[PDB]
Amino acid sequence: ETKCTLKSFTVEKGIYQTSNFRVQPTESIVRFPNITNLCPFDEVFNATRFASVYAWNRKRISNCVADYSVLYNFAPFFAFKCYGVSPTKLNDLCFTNVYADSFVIRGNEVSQIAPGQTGNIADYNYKLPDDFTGCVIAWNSNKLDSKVGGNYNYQYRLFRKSNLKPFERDISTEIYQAGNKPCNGVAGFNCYFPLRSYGFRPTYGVGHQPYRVVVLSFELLHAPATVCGPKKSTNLVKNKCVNFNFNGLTGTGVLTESNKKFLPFQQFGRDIADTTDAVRDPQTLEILDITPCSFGGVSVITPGTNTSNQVAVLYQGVNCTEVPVAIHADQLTPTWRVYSTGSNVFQTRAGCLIGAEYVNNSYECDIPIGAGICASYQTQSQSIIAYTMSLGAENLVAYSNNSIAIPTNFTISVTTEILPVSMTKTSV
Amino acid sequence: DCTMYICGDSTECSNLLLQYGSFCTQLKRALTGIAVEQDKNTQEVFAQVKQIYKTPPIKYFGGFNFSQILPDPSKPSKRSPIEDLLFNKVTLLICAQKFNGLTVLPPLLTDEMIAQYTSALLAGTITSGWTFGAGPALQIPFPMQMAYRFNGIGVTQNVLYENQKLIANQFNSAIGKIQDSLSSTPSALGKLQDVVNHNAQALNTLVKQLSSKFGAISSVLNDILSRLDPPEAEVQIDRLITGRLQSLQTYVTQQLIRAAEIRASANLAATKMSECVLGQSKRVDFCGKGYHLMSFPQSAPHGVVFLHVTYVPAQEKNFTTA
Amino acid sequence: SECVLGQSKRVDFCGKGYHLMSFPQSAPHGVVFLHVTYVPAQEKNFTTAPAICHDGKAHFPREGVFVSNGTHWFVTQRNFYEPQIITTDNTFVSGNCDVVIGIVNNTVYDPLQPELDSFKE
Amino acid sequence: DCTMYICGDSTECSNLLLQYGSFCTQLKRALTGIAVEQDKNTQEVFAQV
Ligand SMILES: *[C@@H]1O[C@H](CO)[C@@H](O[C@@H]2O[C@H](CO)[C@@H](O)[C@H](O)[C@H]2NC(C)=O)[C@H](O)[C@H]1NC(C)=O
Ligand SMILES: *[C@@H]1O[C@H](CO)[C@@H](O[C@@H]2O[C@H](CO)[C@@H](O)[C@H](O)[C@H]2NC(C)=O)[C@H](O)[C@H]1NC(C)=O
Ligand SMILES: *[C@@H]1O[C@H](CO)[C@@H](O[C@@H]2O[C@H](CO)[C@@H](O)[C@H](O)[C@H]2NC(C)=O)[C@H](O)[C@H]1NC(C)=O
Ligand SMILES: *[C@@H]1O[C@H](CO)[C@@H](O[C@@H]2O[C@H](CO)[C@@H](O)[C@H](O)[C@H]2NC(C)=O)[C@H](O)[C@H]1NC(C)=O
Ligand SMILES: *[C@@H]1O[C@H](CO)[C@@H](O[C@@H]2O[C@H](CO)[C@@H](O)[C@H](O)[C@H]2NC(C)=O)[C@H](O)[C@H]1NC(C)=O
Ligand SMILES: *[C@@H]1O[C@H](CO)[C@@H](O[C@@H]2O[C@H](CO)[C@@H](O)[C@H](O)[C@H]2NC(C)=O)[C@H](O)[C@H]1NC(C)=O
Ligand SMILES: *[C@@H]1O[C@H](CO)[C@@H](O)[C@H](O)[C@H]1NC(C)=O
Ligand SMILES: *[C@@H]1O[C@H](CO)[C@@H](O)[C@H](O)[C@H]1NC(C)=O
Ligand SMILES: *[C@@H]1O[C@H](CO)[C@@H](O)[C@H](O)[C@H]1NC(C)=O
Ligand SMILES: *[C@@H]1O[C@H](CO)[C@@H](O)[C@H](O)[C@H]1NC(C)=O
Ligand SMILES: *[C@@H]1O[C@H](CO)[C@@H](O)[C@H](O)[C@H]1NC(C)=O
Ligand SMILES: *[C@@H]1O[C@H](CO)[C@@H](O)[C@H](O)[C@H]1NC(C)=O
Repeated sequence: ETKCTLKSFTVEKGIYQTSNFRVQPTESIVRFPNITNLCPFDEVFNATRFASVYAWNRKRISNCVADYSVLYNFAPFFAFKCYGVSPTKLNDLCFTNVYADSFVIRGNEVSQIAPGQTGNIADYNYKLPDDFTGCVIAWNSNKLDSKVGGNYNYQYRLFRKSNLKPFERDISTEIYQAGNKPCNGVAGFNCYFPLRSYGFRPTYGVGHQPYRVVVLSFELLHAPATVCGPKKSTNLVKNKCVNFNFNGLTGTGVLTESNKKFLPFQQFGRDIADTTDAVRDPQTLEILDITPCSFGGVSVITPGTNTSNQVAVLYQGVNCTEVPVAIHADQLTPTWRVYSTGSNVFQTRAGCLIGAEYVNNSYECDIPIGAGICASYQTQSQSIIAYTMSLGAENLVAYSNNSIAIPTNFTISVTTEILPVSMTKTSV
Repeated sequence: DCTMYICGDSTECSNLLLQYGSFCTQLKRALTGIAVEQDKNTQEVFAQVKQIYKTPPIKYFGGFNFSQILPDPSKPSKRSPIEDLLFNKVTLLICAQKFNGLTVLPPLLTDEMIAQYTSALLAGTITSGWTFGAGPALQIPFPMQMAYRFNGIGVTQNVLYENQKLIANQFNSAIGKIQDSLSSTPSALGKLQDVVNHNAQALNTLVKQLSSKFGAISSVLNDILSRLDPPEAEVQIDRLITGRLQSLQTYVTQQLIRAAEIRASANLAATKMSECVLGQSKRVDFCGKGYHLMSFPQSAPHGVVFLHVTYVPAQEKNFTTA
Repeated sequence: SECVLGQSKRVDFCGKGYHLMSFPQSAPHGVVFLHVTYVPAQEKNFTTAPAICHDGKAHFPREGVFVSNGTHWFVTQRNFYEPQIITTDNTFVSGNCDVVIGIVNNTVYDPLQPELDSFKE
Repeated sequence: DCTMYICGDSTECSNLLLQYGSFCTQLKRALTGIAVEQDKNTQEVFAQV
């Protein structure tokens, strides 16, 4: 691994950093709320006569299973533009609540039901918010929304004072003041009737062919989930690194009971950096701390590959009563796990050291591990030994109030010193 | 760490990051270089003595009082009262948030291994003078060393021998006052606190910046991956990858500049320790204010403290000259 | 500028020990200094006293230090062993003989007195 | 200044910039540090008497 890291076939004496280790989770637990009954979306979808734009209906659905691949049979269409969610993934997500609605318009403005779309057909009739997330469906409804004599049940508004607020419906019918003449009379010049009606005939082609629009609009919030799909619940495990799913909140780690005084309305726990800390069980009323699985870094202390072939491993910043567990049956993030707990395991403030024997001795530091611990390759035939660094040779000076020491001979010596002065010039 | 920070242990995120190339290898190399440099910095300031010297059991220095600075064996750690005050004055949930890859490695030279160096330097500089800077240490009585030090600044040596008691009293009183001077004001140890605050604040702002959106759907990898299909999920997470890479690059650049700043102060401290401590300095206003006499080193969290002993004239009388 | 074109009094700047000389050499993208320095060696320890009292007047050394092998008293330089007889041009007088701690008795030889007493008679 | 440079006193530009996070806080901090340093520089060269 070190040879791969350095992109070379030869390495020199020193300590190198290679990669990280992480105890992968063993099993998974999935807990959902206990949803009862099925809400039929088919009868919700269709109406005997689709309401006009100036007065559109809406239904709010909750407390039922969320199956969404069944609607392909109860409504003909061509697009199924589910922008927010992948259609096949709806069987698992848990939602707060959902809205369903439908209304009939002309085909010239099918793309006008979208965030940021302006114009009289959307500004004064129906405009989406800029952060819409749903499954808009548009169908060319000529077989069921037209008559040879001209179907006249369809209505919209064209004149009004100012733009309407998002998802607001106005059903009043009052003569708009579109001139200097005071519009108090029933009708006349400069007094226009706000409600213009469509005229639909089979002679009309595309564009003017009437269309029907069906909208399912989700809304997601960190609130008690009431809608979720058909997924089976599972049981609970504790104190072991596992995958967990809670109400649609995927995660991985260890779960342990904690003395968190959550108030009844408070549900989640959070801390700095938007990291989830505690979760509330969808079935029982219990609060538990969540802690990420143990991880760390691995370093390789080796002498020169010229000299020998043995190495020693150092796991940084982990108590190595859990490293043998980290050496599991094809579970540890590093592929190699041969070392495991093959004796000569030493504990150090920096981390845990495998492959070297502690010696009650003191030399000069050669390969520095840290916290005053340094290793070397030597005999005791040849092995790796780790020891506490030695500052130097202890000395005692016979200080006294009437003593002096004077030299009687000298020595000339010559030393060397090297200093860089410049670097290679370049141009790009 | 490269991956564990940018990618929340995902699988497709790692493969998408491999496309960008070897950006994070330079980040992993620069931090290692900085760590090696900061381990080497403390090896020059302190490790300048050949051997660990020791003081004699009987402590009497011409009437001078060094009890405030010499190590006291009563404490578990051989640290002088001044060092004990300095350690308490500097103040070293926040660490639990560093589960995203951030780590702090321990220094190579532990604290008592530094206290032993400081004690050795004090013993050498109060027993043998400056002779142990160049060759083997040679014993010499302390008042004679003081006579040499006065002779070094143009004052004849009879001045000391006729005024031993007064100088001893002044030295003792000065040390006594300087012991309280640090504790009186709280802003004496400001640079060291600035160092620790800058490091902590940089780490905190990195961790907080981790949770931004950078114009994406959401700030959590798991939600976006389980929320959309891959062909749009990758488009959504590309912006997150770019933002986090930019944040890491900014962090490492700032750390490089700060390390370059610190190295100059380390070199200056090494020069002062070589010149002021192991000898007498003729440079003006270098080793304290006034004519320089002696110096004493002490250790503090991530730093060194010098006590400069200097000589200053006083009462003046004016005469006629030719 | 400092080590080569002169002598440096800074401690441990131009090499380890008392500085004598330097020589420069060139290397690819750098320079190499050869520092020639001075280091003491064999040590001998003696007894010392800060002052000498002859006639109630202290005698302090001019430049050096007092020393004694056990019987006589000599004055020698600090960095080398070279004893000399304590004459009147090695010492200077300052004060009386009661305000100093550690003073010891001895006789300071006066080169003028016997020379000008033998001739004048 | 953060906003006045990137955003020409607009309103939507400010809201779009808030989503990026706290990039310009460090820019406002570093320049202040430099200004304090350059004010302190002249206090050592001259103010020695
Ligand atoms: C490494 O883990 C072991 C096992 O938990 C620790 O040993 C126990 O540590 C707790 C507190 O950490 C003590 O209360 C127990 O008395 C310890 N038991 C034994 C048998 O030692 C050990 O302390 C951990 N390592 C470090 C450095 O804390
Ligand atoms: C000072 O030391 C030097 C060597 O360090 C001594 O020179 C040696 O003298 C002996 C006796 O003549 C020779 O055998 C050696 O070969 C000399 N060494 C060298 C390097 O030349 C010198 O004698 C010493 N000084 C005194 C006064 O003894
Ligand atoms: C020289 O020798 C020692 C050096 O420390 C000192 O003797 C001590 O003097 C103090 C106070 O004068 C006494 O309390 C100790 O009991 C002495 N130590 C002994 C007697 O072992 C002093 O500086 C000098 N001693 C004399 C006798 O002049
Ligand atoms: C050197 O200074 C120390 C510090 O003041 C002296 O120790 C003090 O002695 C007095 C009187 O016995 C006590 O009240 C203090 O509590 C002591 N302080 C400490 C820190 O122990 C010491 O006596 C002085 N040395 C001499 C020779 O006078
Ligand atoms: C201390 O130094 C004196 C210096 O005079 C030594 O005395 C001389 O010793 C030599 C050795 O035989 C004699 O030839 C001289 O005549 C002596 N000088 C005088 C004036 O009598 C003395 O021997 C030395 N003592 C020790 C222990 O080294
Ligand atoms: C030699 O030194 C001793 C003590 O260091 C001197 O002895 C004292 O000298 C004073 C003044 O002359 C007398 O009042 C004392 O009575 C002396 N005490 C003793 C025990 O002798 C002495 O004067 C010095 N000089 C000589 C020539 O001995
Ligand atoms: C669902 O089943 C659990 C399992 O015992 C039960 O406790 C709960 O009352 C049921 N109903 C709801 C709404 O959770
Ligand atoms: C239209 O809605 C009505 C309402 O009950 C329903 O009976 C009818 O089957 C629907 N027709 C469809 C979905 O084609
Ligand atoms: C390996 O070491 C031997 C002895 O130290 C040396 O002769 C040889 O050149 C080295 N090999 C390489 C490839 O450097
Ligand atoms: C080393 O020291 C430890 C504890 O101090 C002791 O248990 C062990 O026997 C010693 N071994 C040797 C070879 O000194
Ligand atoms: C000393 O200075 C003062 C003014 O500071 C002056 O009055 C006095 O005459 C001076 N001394 C002599 C001896 O001139
Ligand atoms: C010189 O020092 C030694 C111990 O290092 C001591 O035994 C000896 O007595 C000293 N010399 C003299 C003349 O006292």
